[PDB]
Amino acid sequence: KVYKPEVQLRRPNWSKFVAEDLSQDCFWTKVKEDRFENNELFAKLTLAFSAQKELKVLDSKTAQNLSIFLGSFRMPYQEIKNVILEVNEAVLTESMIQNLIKQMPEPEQLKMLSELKEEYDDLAESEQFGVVMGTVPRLRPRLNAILFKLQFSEQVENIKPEIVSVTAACEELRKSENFSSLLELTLLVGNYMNAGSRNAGAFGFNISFLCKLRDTKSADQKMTLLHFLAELCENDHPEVLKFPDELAHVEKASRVSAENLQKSLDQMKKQIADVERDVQNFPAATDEKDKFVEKMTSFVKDAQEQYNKLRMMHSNMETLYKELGDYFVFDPKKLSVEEFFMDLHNFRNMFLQAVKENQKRRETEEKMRRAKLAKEKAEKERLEKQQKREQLIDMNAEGDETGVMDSLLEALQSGAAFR
Amino acid sequence: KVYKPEVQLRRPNWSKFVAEDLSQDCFWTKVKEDRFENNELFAKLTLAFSAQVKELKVLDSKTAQNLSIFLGSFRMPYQEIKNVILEVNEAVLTESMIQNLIKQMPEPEQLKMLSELKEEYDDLAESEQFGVVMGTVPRLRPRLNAILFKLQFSEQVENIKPEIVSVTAACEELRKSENFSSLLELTLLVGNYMNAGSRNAGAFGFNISFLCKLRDTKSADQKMTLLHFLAELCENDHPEVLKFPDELAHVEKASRVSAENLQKSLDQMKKQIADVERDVQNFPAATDEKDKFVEKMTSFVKDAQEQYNKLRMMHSNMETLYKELGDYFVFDPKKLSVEEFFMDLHNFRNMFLQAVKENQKRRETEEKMRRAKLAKEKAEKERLEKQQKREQLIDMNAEGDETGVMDSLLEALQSGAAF
Amino acid sequence: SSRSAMMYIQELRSGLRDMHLLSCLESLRVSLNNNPVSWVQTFGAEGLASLLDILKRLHDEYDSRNQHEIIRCLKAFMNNKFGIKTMLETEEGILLLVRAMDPAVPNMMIDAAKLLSALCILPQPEDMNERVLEAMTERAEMDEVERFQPLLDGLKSGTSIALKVGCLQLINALITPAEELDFRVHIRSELMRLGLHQVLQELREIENEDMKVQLCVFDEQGDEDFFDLKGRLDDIRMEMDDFGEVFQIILNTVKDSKAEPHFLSILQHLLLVRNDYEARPQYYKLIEECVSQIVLHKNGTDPDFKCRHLQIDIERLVD
Amino acid sequence: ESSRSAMMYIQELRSGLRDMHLLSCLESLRVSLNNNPVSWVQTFGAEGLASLLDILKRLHDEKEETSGNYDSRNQHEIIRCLKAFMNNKFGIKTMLETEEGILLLVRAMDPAVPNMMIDAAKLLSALCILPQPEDMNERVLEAMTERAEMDEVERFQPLLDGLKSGTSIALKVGCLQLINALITPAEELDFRVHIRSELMRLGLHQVLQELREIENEDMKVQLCVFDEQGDEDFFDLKGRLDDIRMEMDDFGEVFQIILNTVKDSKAEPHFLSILQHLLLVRNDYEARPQYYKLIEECVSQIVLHKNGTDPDFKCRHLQIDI
Ligand SMILES: OC[C@@H]1O[C@@](CO)(O[C@H]2O[C@H](CO)[C@@H](O)[C@@H](O)[C@@H]2O)[C@@H](O)[C@H]1O
Ligand SMILES: OC[C@@H]1O[C@@](CO)(O[C@H]2O[C@H](CO)[C@@H](O)[C@@H](O)[C@@H]2O)[C@@H](O)[C@H]1O
Ligand SMILES: OC[C@@H]1O[C@@](CO)(O[C@H]2O[C@H](CO)[C@@H](O)[C@@H](O)[C@@H]2O)[C@@H](O)[C@H]1O
Ligand SMILES: OC[C@@H]1O[C@@](CO)(O[C@H]2O[C@H](CO)[C@@H](O)[C@@H](O)[C@@H]2O)[C@@H](O)[C@H]1O
Repeated sequence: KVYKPEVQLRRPNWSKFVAEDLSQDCFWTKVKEDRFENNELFAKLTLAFSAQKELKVLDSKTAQNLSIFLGSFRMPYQEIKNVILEVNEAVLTESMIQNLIKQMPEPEQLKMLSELKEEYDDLAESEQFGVVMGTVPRLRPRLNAILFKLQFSEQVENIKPEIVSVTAACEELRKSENFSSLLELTLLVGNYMNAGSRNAGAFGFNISFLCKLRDTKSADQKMTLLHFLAELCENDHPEVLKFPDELAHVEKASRVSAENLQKSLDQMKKQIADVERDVQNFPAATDEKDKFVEKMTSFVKDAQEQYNKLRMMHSNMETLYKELGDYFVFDPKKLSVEEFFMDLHNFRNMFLQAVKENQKRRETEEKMRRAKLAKEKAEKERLEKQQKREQLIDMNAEGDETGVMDSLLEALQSGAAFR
Repeated sequence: KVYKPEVQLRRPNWSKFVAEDLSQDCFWTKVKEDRFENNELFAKLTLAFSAQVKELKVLDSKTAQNLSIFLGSFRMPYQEIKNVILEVNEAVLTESMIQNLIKQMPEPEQLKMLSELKEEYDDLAESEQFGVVMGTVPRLRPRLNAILFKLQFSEQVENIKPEIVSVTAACEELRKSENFSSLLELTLLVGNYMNAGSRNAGAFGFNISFLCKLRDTKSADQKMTLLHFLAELCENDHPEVLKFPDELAHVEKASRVSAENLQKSLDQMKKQIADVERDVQNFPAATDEKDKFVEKMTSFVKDAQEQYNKLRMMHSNMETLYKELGDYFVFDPKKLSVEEFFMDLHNFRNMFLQAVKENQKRRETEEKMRRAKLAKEKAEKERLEKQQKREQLIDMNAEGDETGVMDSLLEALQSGAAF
Repeated sequence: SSRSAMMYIQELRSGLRDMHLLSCLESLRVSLNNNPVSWVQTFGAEGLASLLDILKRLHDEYDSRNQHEIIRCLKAFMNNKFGIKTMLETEEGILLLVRAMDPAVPNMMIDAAKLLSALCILPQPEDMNERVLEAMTERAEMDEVERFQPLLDGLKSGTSIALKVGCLQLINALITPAEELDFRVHIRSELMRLGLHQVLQELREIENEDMKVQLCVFDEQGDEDFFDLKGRLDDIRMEMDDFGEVFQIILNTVKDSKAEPHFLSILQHLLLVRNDYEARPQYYKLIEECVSQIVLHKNGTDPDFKCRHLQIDIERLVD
Repeated sequence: ESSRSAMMYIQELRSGLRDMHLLSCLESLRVSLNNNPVSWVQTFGAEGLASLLDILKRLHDEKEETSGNYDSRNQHEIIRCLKAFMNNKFGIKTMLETEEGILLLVRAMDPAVPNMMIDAAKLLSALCILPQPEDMNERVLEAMTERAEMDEVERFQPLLDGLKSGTSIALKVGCLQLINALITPAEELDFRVHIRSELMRLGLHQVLQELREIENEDMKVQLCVFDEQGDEDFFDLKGRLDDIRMEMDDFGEVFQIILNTVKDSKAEPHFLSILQHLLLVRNDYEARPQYYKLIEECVSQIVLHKNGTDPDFKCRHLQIDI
């Protein structure tokens, strides 16, 4: 057959057969095509699956990327130049500035465009804009330093938090006596098991080993050294179970990156040094719209202020950690901060779970003892009821007995048969 | 400190700290070792974690020790063992026992070498006595070989048969399912309208492998697929089609076989009977009457080359059905394995049943939303009518010259009218 | 005439007392009952305020005649859309009307209860009934009684027909205008706890047209409510056909609530149903028919949670 | 005294005696079995017993086909013989060995012949009481059940008829006694409840009201047994509840079990309705908890019915206590 649909539908891109040679005496030959045709069918079907001037300087690629950008941006080329000189943040945005830096012609192209500032109305719209920028002295330094200022507040807050977390963790750990307790307990229990071993009488173990306690199982691998320590705490030292709460920042610290932090700070100090060097080479402003050197010196101050706060906090953070290492006896230099707080975070989580698993074990154990009790009480209750029934008639001894039935009946009459 | 427990306990193989260079002014230096000690702690803990002859003349050193252990667990007379093997006494033989003998038997050279020392028999060690006895049974290795193949024959017949049955049945279930055929015709139709005006338009059939892909053709908003659509069509206008999954009961079993492994597995039962046939034709004439080999392995080689033929039948047949299916649905039987073909179909079947199910939930959800919309309008209209009735008492806005506004209200309350 | 309306305002503000205040209010009444609306606008809000300043002074302190008279003036004052509107704009106007409902002074309460009742009826503003209710509440909180106590006291035997009828009508005026079925049931049930049911049984014996009318209004509304709640169930049956879904919903409802333990005890007791093919469905059925009488309680009231012997009838009412 | 006469009796029995002749023989036989040594009985033994029962079978069969029946005497005399024959360990054991003996005892329970029903019910009750074999009660009951299917009547009918106002105090006491003998020896609580609930559906509860008035020591004894046994069954059911509370404290796990229990049962829809109604519980912070408490009291008083019987599912009024 042949169809003709008004609306072009999405199709199954199969590989077709054609009657000619493709068919023979198969299934497909004996197929009545109208056997299923409705006009409603193709109705419902088409419903669901329907498929509804001239350039005097710039190369051809730049004039086209600007022709785009510019048509979209839409702002007096003069207004733009103004917001750049004033550094008017009332109009500036981070995105806005980055587009400018990416779209901007090269410095040479702008050089050759501000020597053509004679024939202004004669140029393509993509070079009218380029002329206007050819004015602003030290354009790219201007833009970069502006961008940095736009980004500064935000890039501080991707640093402070982490240094806070990690500092907190380091303090929390050193101050948690419930954690100290668990450690002492562990040394005790460990030193007993290691009796007569090479590991006998230890003054301490490495704190990293905590996540391995669990690996120490009983005979029937039904119990671990961690569940044991946790049950001990639960039964005889409830106070220790509270240590997971005395480490609120350990989880956040485990997620930090001491490297990215070290870099992040180091980059901020370079970016200030770069701005600082653009302010110290800057032509004295021709006109009063050029509030640059003014605003950036104000800024390069505040920036170095905040930066130095940060570098403190961070040099302090590194000291805490290095002292953690003195205190619990480990090589700070062998284990990144996060690796360390991850091991600790993992341990804490294991411990919380051990406690839980213990509680469920103890429940399952009650259940099984109580069943034993009731099932045994049952074998007694009945054995005793059976014994009372055999006190009526012993169905096995004296044969030449009569009155057996008269006995049963008197017991029944009197109540005696029932107990 | 120092302990001395009675029972070794499982321990933590931590790395220990010693007071020496290891401690300084750390956490461990300020620990009170006895702070947690009990004799009960160490009691619970000790509970949970406690830790509980004759000279060779032929045989190599290894073989001698193996036979020494085997003949020790086996424990049967070396003369008895000889008998069972000759008579083929099936009341004693086991797959297990005959696979031990083959495993432990000295090389034939080591038996020839011991068969030449049958003189010093009482002087030989156990391992070699056995060797001399077996060094006697003619063509021993072929004899144990043939004897096993017989013990196992039954079982290997029935790892071949049920698979040959499944594929055969599935092949029949398909060829004969008119409800499945229907679904194909309905698919071709829809497909054709959809492909109207493409290179695929007016197709006389599609390749049946393609079914698993129908679902890959989504609607405008990818909320609907060609497969759910086909499945709705059936639900609404052709229920029978929805029974094809039940008409294909063996398809899943067929999807799980291995053409390759049946071919190999049958061909090997061919060579195994041709290896035991010739092991009865080259066989030396029996010297004594306990040697029922040439006798029983001639009654086997007949019955075995008999069942192999019946399987070879079913198997040549089964292959024929699949080559015929290929002719009928138009696909190359040789480019696509049996199991591959039925796995594709089995998968499609599942896709179908599931599309059906998801359609229903969809329709339920469309109901719920509609009834909910009816009720939302019913209520919005309820309250507006009830509010229009409240305002027939008073319009707090019209004329203010009227006195008795409040006398009107009280006569309403008084009579019931206000209600 | 218009000169003496400005005067009233200054007489009320002069500190008249006893019978002098009285003869001034009696005249104020007739002036209001007799001069055209425009004269009342000329008495206006500032004069309303002085009635109300006095009303508050009297309540705070045989005052009866003075207070009651102020109530007759109020009725007169608010016998036109202007007065009513102005009334509503007062901060404590509706509250003082409420405080006038002293079953001690049956005739004052009767008059105040009609005004309040009329207020509940108004189309605008939205939900007058609730603002009346709010005032009833506030009074109730400062006297430390139940907000519906005064209403129930007036329904009690020795009190005049007129007061009875007036209390029931105000009750009907708080309930009937309410949009939400949940609200009506709330209030009805609150009255029932205070003893309403038993009081209605006594008023049913009295041949009195006005009383029959308020009773018929009250009953029909119970009925409509009951009927509406039967409908809630029909919906539920249509939408919650699934054990898991229903189970989870109940769970979220009762969790962290004094109802959780009970729901657990219900489920635990069901497990105790005798494991017999015939009896088990009958237990469940019977449980189900008793749960129905309890939850779909009749007449749009909660069940009496305080009765020590609750009676349940699972025989059919009509055939 | 003679040991040959036991063999003669076996022969007369099989001779086809009728009326007063068969009766005069039974009466002699009753007396022989009651006076001779147990060894005499053994000689009569099984073949004799079987001869008694073949007759009893003929008599119960001619009384189904009749209108006015002097037969009572012979049937009843056969029952008197059985007692005598079972008045020793041998006879009892021999009886239980029969294929139709317990059934024939049951069929002698006709309230219109009270003194015969009395004697036959005593023997049945004695059988229930026995320590060996196990579960004699259930075998007696199986027979009562088979009689019931043949006559097409409730298997506990004849017992309730025997308790009705008209009948002698002696017959009432005998009917209660056999009820007690069917129920009390059973080890399984559910079984005691099943049976008792069954007797109640047939009207047992009202009859009990009447019997508690009767000033009769034998009657009080049987009532006290029945009552005390009911209280003990209630006490057990209450203990199952304490067990459930201890074990099943998780909403989900209990729900899944209730479900598994009612699924594919007439009880499923009722359960769904119950849950739905809980959704309808007024949504108020004070009233909701009280609704649930009231509902829980109602469920408790239904499921833990007192006196170890089921609730009366036909009674259409309940008084929930608080
Ligand atoms: O103020 C009204 C009010 O109080 C609440 C909650 O405390 O109910 C209490 O007051 C009612 C009467 O107003 C009494 O019936 C109480 O038993 C009660 O605890 C409340 O529900 C609400 O709307
Ligand atoms: O639909 C509500 C309702 O129906 C009535 C009378 O038929 O009871 C029926 O439905 C209830 C549940 O609502 C079940 O308990 C039934 O057993 C029953 O026949 C009536 O009580 C009423 O309120
Ligand atoms: O035959 C005893 C018996 O029957 C069962 C199951 O059919 O219950 C029924 O039989 C009793 C009387 O024995 C009647 O009350 C019925 O109404 C009934 O369907 C079963 O309980 C059982 O033990
Ligand atoms: O503990 C069994 C039991 O308690 C009593 C009396 O307190 O009833 C209560 O306990 C139950 C469940 O047993 C709940 O239904 C309650 O609402 C209740 O106060 C008594 O009936 C009895 O047998």
